[PDB]
Amino acid sequence: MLPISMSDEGDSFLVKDSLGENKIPKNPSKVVILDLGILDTFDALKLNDKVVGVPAKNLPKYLQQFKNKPSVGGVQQVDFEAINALKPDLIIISGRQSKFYDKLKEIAPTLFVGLDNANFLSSFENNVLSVAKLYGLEKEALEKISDIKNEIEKAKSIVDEDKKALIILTNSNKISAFGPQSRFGIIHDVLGINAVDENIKVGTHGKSINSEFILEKNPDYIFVVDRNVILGNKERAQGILDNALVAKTKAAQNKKIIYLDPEYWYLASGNGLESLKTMILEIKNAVK
Ligand SMILES: O=C(NCCCC[C@H](NC(=O)c1cccc(O)c1O)C(=O)O)c1cccc(O)c1O
Ligand SMILES: [Fe+3]
Repeated sequence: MLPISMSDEGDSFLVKDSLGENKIPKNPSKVVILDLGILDTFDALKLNDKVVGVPAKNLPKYLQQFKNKPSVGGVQQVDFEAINALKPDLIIISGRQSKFYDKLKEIAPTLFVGLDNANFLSSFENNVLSVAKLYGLEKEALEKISDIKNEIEKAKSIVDEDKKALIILTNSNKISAFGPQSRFGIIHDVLGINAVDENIKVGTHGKSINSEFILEKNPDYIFVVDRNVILGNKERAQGILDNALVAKTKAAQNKKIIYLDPEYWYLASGNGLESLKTMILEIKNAVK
């Protein structure tokens, strides 16, 4: 994935990313943000007053300080009319809104801050730094990035080299599996937790598996992202995994089936200076 590149043009930057090119003014004061992790970053960089629109339909519990910003809909149900009515000077999007890119760029310059699943930390840093550059806050952003590296090192320090993990997403009653370099890859790729299968095929919403597969892998840890919650259905991962196949795995026997908070993992707030920290601690605390 091409990183964000930025050239200083006096009162604006000429900015290039994976989706195209924009002239972005310095210090934009009317920013519509559709990536929840970058919204968390605005908070951490003390830029809350710059924000004028947020996806209130998908606003997590840890981002309720933005509850009174004007809504621009949800991460998937982008309210174009609301965005146009706000007359923003910058729109910030990630992978869920690439399909809306031309429509959004005609309203205002549109910055892409997608996380590269093959290069998580590199893309995270480039996203946070590129926002911080717009406001002259590179120093503060560097010191926060450095804190996150220290959390990563504390986390990696307690990881048991000989235990193995399987990441699953549950949707309806269906299970799908994710591996290294996936949208949840940071468990394997950044935090160094080994995988039951390093060779799982990457593909947005996953690799279809069943409880037999889980038992055959016999993971020490099962990390579960229950997409039922973000979609709103009845069926819990805890119910689907209450079977005697899964019951025999080392993870079930050691109570190391971990239900990760989907508002972080699924909504993918890994761009957040505080929300990424939270995610690292959540893994550390489950495996220490
Ligand atoms: O382009 C994406 N999805 C388009 C198809 C989704 C259609 C539809 N999705 C949702 O209802 C949905 C709602 C909120 C957040 C989501 O990630 C959703 O997939 C479904 O239920 O299958 C996408 C991109 C990056 C990451 C994702 O999770 C995506 O869903
Ligand atoms: Fe999705």
